[PDB]
Amino acid sequence: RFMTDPHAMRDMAGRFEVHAQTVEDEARRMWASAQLDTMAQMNQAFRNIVNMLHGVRDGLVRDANNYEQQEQASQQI
Amino acid sequence: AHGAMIRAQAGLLEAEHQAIVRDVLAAGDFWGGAGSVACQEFITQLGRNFQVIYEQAN
Repeated sequence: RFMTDPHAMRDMAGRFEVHAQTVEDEARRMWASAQLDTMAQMNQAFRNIVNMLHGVRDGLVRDANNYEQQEQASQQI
Repeated sequence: AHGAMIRAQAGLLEAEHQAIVRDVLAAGDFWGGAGSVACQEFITQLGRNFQVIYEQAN
């Protein structure tokens, strides 16, 4: 299962990190093409998106760690 | 032509959106299933933000 697979979980984190990176890049270009409250709304939507993608990334990494932790906490000895 | 750029960058952003939904579906178990209300809310909130950007670009 996916959530019992530290390696798959850490791979997917990768993919989500790449999406964050892509969307950060497209935001900077897009903000540039935009040359003040409409600007705020866009800036905000962009950040919201990048944060969600950071969450999944941090969540998957945390979970991959914690699963490895559950395993070693019940073998040591 | 500065309008063309913005529209294009938007199409580009919309492709990203779609690529992310395909990955959220592939990582559906993270939210306790791809069909879980946790997953669908994530998606719904994702669309709300892309919609904002899309709108103001068009």
